Amino acid sequence: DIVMTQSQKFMSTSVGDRVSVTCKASQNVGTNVAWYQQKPGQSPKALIYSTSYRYSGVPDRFTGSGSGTDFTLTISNVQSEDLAEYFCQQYNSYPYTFGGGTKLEIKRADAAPTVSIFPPSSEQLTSGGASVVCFLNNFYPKDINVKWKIDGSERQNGVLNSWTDQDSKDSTYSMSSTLTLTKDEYERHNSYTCEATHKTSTSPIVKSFNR
Amino acid sequence: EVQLQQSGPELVKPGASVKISCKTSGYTFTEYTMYWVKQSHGKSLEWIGGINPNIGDTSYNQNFKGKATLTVDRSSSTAYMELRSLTSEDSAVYYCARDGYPYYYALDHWGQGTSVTVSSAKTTPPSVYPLAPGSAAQTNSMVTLGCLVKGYFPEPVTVTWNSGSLSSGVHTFPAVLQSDLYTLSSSVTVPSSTWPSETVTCNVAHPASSTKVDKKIVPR
Amino acid sequence: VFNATRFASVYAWNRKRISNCVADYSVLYNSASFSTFKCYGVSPTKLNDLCFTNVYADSFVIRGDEVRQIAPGQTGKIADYNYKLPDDFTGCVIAWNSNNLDSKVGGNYNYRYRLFRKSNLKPFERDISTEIYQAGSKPCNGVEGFNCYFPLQSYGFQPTNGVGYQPYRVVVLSFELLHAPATVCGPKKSTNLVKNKCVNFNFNGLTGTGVLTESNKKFLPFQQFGRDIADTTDAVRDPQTL
Amino acid sequence: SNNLDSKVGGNYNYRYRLFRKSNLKPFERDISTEIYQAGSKPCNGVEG
Repeated sequence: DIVMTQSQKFMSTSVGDRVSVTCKASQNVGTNVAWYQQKPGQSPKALIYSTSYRYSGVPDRFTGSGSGTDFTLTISNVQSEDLAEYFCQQYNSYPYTFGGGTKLEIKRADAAPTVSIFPPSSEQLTSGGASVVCFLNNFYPKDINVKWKIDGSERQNGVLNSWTDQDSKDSTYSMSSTLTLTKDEYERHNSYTCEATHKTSTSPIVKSFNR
Repeated sequence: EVQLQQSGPELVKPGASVKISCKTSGYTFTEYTMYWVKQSHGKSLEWIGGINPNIGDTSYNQNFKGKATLTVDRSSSTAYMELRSLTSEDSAVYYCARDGYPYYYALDHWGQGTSVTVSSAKTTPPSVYPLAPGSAAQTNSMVTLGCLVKGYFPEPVTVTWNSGSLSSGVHTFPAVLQSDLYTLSSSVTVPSSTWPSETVTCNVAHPASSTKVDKKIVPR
Repeated sequence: VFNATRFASVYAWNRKRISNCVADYSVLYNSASFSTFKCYGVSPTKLNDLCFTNVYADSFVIRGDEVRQIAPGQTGKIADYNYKLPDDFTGCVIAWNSNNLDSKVGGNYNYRYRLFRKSNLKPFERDISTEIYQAGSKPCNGVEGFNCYFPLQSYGFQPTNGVGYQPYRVVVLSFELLHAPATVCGPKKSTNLVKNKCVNFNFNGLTGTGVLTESNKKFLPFQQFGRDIADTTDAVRDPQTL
Repeated sequence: SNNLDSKVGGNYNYRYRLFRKSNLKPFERDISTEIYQAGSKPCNGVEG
């Protein structure tokens, strides 16, 4: 079937700026393509059909051009309601092949994360297992790499992560790292550190604790 | 007013079958074609098939041929999608649509979405666990706290700090899976002028088990 | 039209123009070989008293349930897509039962109908297209598929069918009253010829009263009657006997 | 008098004549509910 490729997946434009969302097709789709808008959690709504016409209730700033291979959904004056998930569809041959999706973001200044490690409490010590967490709050941009080192040895099993969406007040990210292990494996070593690198510094941000 | 209302979220075991409805009102149900889609978490969208109410012609995707069938009830204007042989890969939301060709459109006009999850676990109440900052003055400017949950089902829980009064920097991270049971954490920023002089607690509640548990953050 | 060998389809409804002749409708009203007979605006037997310019007869075969759709101010698959009628129809409708004539074991495939059309027809419109009917936003490209169907469909005219589903040879008799002269009229009557008696006269284009006798006057082959010095009639040529 | 003589399901009480064997005279009441004949076959008190 048709492979609708979107590149890239992330884009960052501030308010009052021009943004262009593009997606390609594999075969000759013709003219009949579409574009949609999906708020986080809500249902997707339709924006542009047949790459030249809007819908009933959508703003007039959502314009589209292109035919054959390249299609572009250009927005002139973006707003806070423009932050959504945008997809592209085809209507040429069954089955219908949706696109990949592109999420919009707000541009911000560069800020280093404020890392914080929390050792397991005494209620964890009498439960059956242990888990040490490493919070990372208020950083920009989204790219980051956390690395749990156990006395100088990088641990890979049981290292789970959970990123967040962008905060609607300061446009900063947050993420957490959960390292799960058993009792005697926690008291087998003596130190634990939460290495996290970023583009805001050459050397990574170091934090650790003992025992 | 044209309105599409779907069903509620269904918890289902693997291997079973469900029926997802999409009631229709505000337009002529017979002429317009109804589609069905599927959106997995974090990945791209995918199309399943479409059914025509006046005739009954169907054309499913080739990856969903032995997965979903479609039936239309013209006596109540309600369509149905019946999923078969469910596995852990069907943790997705499912929407209903509506074609728009006799109005000079290419419209789909998506509905609400039914969150259908798959698991083999009984509903287990959560167990909160505090986080040690720890003792004092780490750091000297702003100290962060937190409270974990571990082993609960299903989503969601309502994590409120100080019974819903402290909201200056609450970061409830989304839930992940480590042992076929959800877990998450929360991160707050309390200034040094109130901690550890005043009591800052973490209130996690579960609507699926009706259990209210609170744990006070103790400096250790 | 009423006794045609092989009728046409509904979407291919035939029309036969009739004019410049006499039309005896009284034999139809007293034929007793019709399931229904309905005339709008005028009585069926009074048609022999009126004159018209042009008269057409739209013929086709339909199922029994579709018979009510054949009228002004109706709706249906035939009233919209195959043969639509106006709101001011004042012709006539005659129904013959064809369950023993045009029915076929296993359905009659010679007759079809546009079960699907992009939109509605006009009064006395015909659409013999074979374009694949599109219902969805996808293109049919001349072939069928999702929301793409061949619009014309065969009929199930069968001995197994019921009264509402057996075929019915329908004939809608259209009429026209234009500024052009009247060309079709009903049949006129007559009687025997009396003489030597005071009687009234109603000839082809002349009336009056008087006594009528033979004469020795020499009319021309094209002369009908004569007048005297005072422009008063005094003679007449019998139309049925020279 | 749409508020008085009307009726939701249709008023059967107020009726009219549809057929007749001849023309009515001035100020001539007629209440014959006989089945009107139009063809040659007798009616004998039934439509058909």
